[PDB]
Amino acid sequence: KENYYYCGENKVALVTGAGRGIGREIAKMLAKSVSHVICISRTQKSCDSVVDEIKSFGYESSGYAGDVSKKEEISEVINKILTEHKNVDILVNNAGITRDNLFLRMKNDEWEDVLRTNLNSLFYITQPISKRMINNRYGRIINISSIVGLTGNVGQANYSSSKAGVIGFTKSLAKELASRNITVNAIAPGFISSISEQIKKNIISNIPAGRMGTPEEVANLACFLSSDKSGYINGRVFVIDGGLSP
Amino acid sequence: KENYYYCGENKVALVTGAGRGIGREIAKMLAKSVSHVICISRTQKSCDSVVDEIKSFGYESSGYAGDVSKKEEISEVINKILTEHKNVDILVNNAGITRDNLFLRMKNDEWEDVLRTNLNSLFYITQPISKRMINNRYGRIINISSIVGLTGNVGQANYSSSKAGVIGFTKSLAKELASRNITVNAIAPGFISSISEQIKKNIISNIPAGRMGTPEEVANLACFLSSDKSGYINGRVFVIDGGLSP
Amino acid sequence: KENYYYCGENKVALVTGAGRGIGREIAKMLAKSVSHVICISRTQKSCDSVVDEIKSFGYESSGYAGDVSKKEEISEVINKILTEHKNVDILVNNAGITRDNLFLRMKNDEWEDVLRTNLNSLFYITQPISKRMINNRYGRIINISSIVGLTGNVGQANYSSSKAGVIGFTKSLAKELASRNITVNAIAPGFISSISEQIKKNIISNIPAGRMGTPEEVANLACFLSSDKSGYINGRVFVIDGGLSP
Amino acid sequence: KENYYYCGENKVALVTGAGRGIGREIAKMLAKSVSHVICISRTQKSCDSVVDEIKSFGYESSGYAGDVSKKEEISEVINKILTEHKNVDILVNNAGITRDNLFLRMKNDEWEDVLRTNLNSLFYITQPISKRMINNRYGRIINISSIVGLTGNVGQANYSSSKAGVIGFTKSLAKELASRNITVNAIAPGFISSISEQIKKNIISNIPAGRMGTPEEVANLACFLSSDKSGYINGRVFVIDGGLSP
Repeated sequence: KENYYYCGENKVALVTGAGRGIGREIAKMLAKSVSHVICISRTQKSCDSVVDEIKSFGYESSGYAGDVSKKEEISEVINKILTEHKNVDILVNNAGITRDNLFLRMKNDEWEDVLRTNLNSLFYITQPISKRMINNRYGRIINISSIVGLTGNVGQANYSSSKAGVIGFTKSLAKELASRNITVNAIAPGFISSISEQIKKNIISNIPAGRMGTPEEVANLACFLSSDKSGYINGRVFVIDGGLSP
Repeated sequence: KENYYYCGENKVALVTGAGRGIGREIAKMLAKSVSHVICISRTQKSCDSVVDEIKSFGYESSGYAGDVSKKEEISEVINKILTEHKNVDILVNNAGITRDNLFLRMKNDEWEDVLRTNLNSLFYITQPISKRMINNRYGRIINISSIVGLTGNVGQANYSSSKAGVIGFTKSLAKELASRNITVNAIAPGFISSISEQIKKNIISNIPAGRMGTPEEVANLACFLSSDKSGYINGRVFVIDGGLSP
Repeated sequence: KENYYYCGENKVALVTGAGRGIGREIAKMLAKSVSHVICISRTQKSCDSVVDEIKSFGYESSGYAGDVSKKEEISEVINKILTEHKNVDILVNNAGITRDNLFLRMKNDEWEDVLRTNLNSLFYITQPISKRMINNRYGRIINISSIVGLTGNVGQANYSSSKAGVIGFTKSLAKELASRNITVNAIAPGFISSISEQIKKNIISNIPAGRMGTPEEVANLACFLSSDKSGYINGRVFVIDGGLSP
Repeated sequence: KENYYYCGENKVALVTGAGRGIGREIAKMLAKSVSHVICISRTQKSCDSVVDEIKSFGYESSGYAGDVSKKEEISEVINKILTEHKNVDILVNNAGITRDNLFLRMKNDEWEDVLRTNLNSLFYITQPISKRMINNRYGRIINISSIVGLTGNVGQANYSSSKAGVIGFTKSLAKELASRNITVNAIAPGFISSISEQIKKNIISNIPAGRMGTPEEVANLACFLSSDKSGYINGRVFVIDGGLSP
């Protein structure tokens, strides 16, 4: 009673921020149909946890600790992965953080850390991988953005700027890489489970669906985009938010 | 080597404009996972053809002739379908036409027929069906629009107006029906196969993917939206255009 | 202490639905800088009222009764206007109605009347006028849509469909007419003054600006778009909503 | 034969990247209706040039050299400006650069410099100024983005990411500052004059208007947004591109 996503043969996927939530469910679901799923988490403990969960189901997976906010460090991790794997066919850029505050109160580090972690990081991770995808003439790049990147949100000028940036990145790369059978798309989740009970009720009262979404629902959308039959979807932003913001 | 879309148990789908192209592929693909697929085409000959194709594969299907541009006629067809079927869980509003012309030359009937067929029709088909979905607390409504409904197009002021209207319809209904476990979304295809060879080459030269899409690709997206695991996607427009217009 | 909009020399403007609200303020403000403002209202009494108001300030204005929902009637009114005036340089398509109801309860006439009045009418009014603009190589067409045409709204599936359609019309015509120095743009107002006090407070509580907009504010935007210096703005939708829906 | 933009009484405007092009025309046009226009350019020579041009017309203007890509330096410049001026009522964030390259060839510094200059800079410039606007309960913040921030562009993954980020920033701040009578909007220019003649012809052939826009046209839009009567326009992106991308 679940969908099956055929992603092609002998494929390797790489998911950043795979230690928890959406990233973790994406890595676990991709494992059902790709030959090997690489998990990157800030700490080795975090990725080992998800890699173990994936392996316990009989699938192949490996994990590398990597802090995407540190360009030299993450660049080395990706280089290492590419020496071990000739190709990385599916890349899910999910790593990201929030450092919320009204703009008037926001600290310079809250602004910088969110932009650096959520946006600047895409270059260091995606460039080496895209080079291999171009050479192999195949790829699926899925960038996790947020509905806040489309609408803005009180207390999140930094997060919104970063996630809107993810969308501009996505569209430009789609234009450049599509001729090589590479699709580049973004997923913009709304309120996904995993805040005071009163604020949560306030939020849910604004969602037509009447509930928050689940990380498994987001993973379904990411695996659909990673599949073989989604090759004509390119440069788009797919919002999964229960009707919060049509 | 294909995706499998679990759409739930004992489901009935209805696809309009099912006689050819996108509509036909959507009806055929839905048949792989729904209990019964109802096909509506302008002529009984057209729907019998697709119903026969679906049945030849061992699936259940029935067909009703119905001209969506004639409100009294299509309203009766839908009423008949609902007397025979208690529920229609998935509705794909695909029927539509084009009557191209530069605005300066466009005839009043070219304007009227396209709006009436492509937009006014949605009310007569969707209202009775949505009443059953609300009572049953379940539904998937997929409206086929077009990238032209988002960007406009020379020679298609009528088509663009109609397809943009489909999107406004989609978003309003998503807001009203989501609490009853009904999702309402639109698919906006770009250039899908099925024009002079020179104009076709001109078009393809504007598509990053370097080719037109196939009706089977559009059907994959419609079946994904019809699936059980896409219940949190609501009120959205999903563009499938090979990167033509990010 | 007000803006001045230079709209060119010897210009004639035509505003539909000029009898009240936004339409009335647009006609009055355009009068400050165009040579003649033609007002169309459903009844002769309504347009005479605004024409008198405009004339009382020393400006030139004339009025024609015309029901935009009746194609034969409005087509004759426009033909008459064009026999009296060689050119109509600025056209503001503002006429429109609402017939609100949840989709489940909506009557066929509520659906039809709103689409016919708000969308089908654009063809009969704009086509003859655009022919003169093309011949004269100059024009400003401003179509009033609504934020509901962009986001959808509970109880307004008909209005939203119609106003989204206005946007598709706008973009297609912009593509076709821009080479003739004609701009075609839409204005999408949010909540504009002119509902229970409790629902109004509920609405205002959702507007960052903390108040409804005024018809004079919408008129300022329409006159800016009608001005000489806005010739490079084309095929766009300008939302004036106090931040209600970024 | 020009528009007049009433921007209120005793207002002070600040324009970054005021040394040439769009920024220069915005500063010059604002000077016609604000009491004092502050110009910031990377070099003191550049801003002195525009300040002299503005003063030669009888208006008040001052200039400060400031490199927006250097956070400590630009933060000090803004602090200095705010010690000299109690209020800065209008802020036009126009400073920005391009460092074009296909993603595969792009250098890490080309990615970093564009994001740092075009996006990270907004925090250091806008935060101190917004604090004064909140205290004074009045403001106009206009952020210059680009159509590339909406559509992406081959060879500009860095620029597109930065300019899309500007839009996310704009929408979040609009939500936070609107209650204090502060509007925050973005302008997304298309191809503005000031490339091989063949590529330029190729570009112009894609613009319905059949020409590039002028910096004076962009300035008109910025001054309209800075005016008193545009207080209900908030959190929007206004595209000025001759119909290039509806």
